[PDB]
Amino acid sequence: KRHRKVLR
Amino acid sequence: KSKAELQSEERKRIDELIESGKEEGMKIDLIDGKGRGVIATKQFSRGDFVVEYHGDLIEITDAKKREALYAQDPSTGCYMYYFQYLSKTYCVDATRETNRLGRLINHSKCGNCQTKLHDIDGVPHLILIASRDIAAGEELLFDYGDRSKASIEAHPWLKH
Ligand SMILES: Nc1ncnc2c1ncn2[C@@H]1O[C@H](CSCC[C@H](N)C(=O)O)[C@@H](O)[C@H]1O
Repeated sequence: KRHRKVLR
Repeated sequence: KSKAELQSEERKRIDELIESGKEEGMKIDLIDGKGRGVIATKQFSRGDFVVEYHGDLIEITDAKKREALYAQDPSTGCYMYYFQYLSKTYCVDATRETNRLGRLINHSKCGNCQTKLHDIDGVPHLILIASRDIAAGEELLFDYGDRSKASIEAHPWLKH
């Protein structure tokens, strides 16, 4: 299970 | 100075720092429960450039190809930073171990850095700007922005 970094 | 003048001067400082890749005022430390983190070694002021989130700039097809490959190796960490630019999805993939520090900065929803998209003549960069004064010795933190149930279930530290 991976997560991301996401620009908001 | 006018707003335009102040904006031009800021763009100039930022462009210079993106060019040089200079990453002063920071060091790596082990932070309890987080692995490595980056800590300030000098005070940063609200609005200051901190660091570029630096890595392999890629488009969506390659990003998915790499994700599917990383997902097969549990030892591989999470360093892929997605964003939208000119109606397309881009990713700064910082998975490869380098000496650049942006990739090592940990997550908080209530951190002290804010990521911005900064365009230089059509080339996008992700940069971290101090959202408040940062004390010497404190950990740099920004909001990773992944709020998905799929991620939070497996990584509850994303919730705060
Ligand atoms: N608030 C937090 N709590 C626990 N772990 C965190 C965290 N923020 C980031 N991380 C960790 O940092 C990884 C993203 S890359 C950030 C650098 C990483 N700590 C390292 O030593 O290489 C996350 O997948 C998780 O392992």
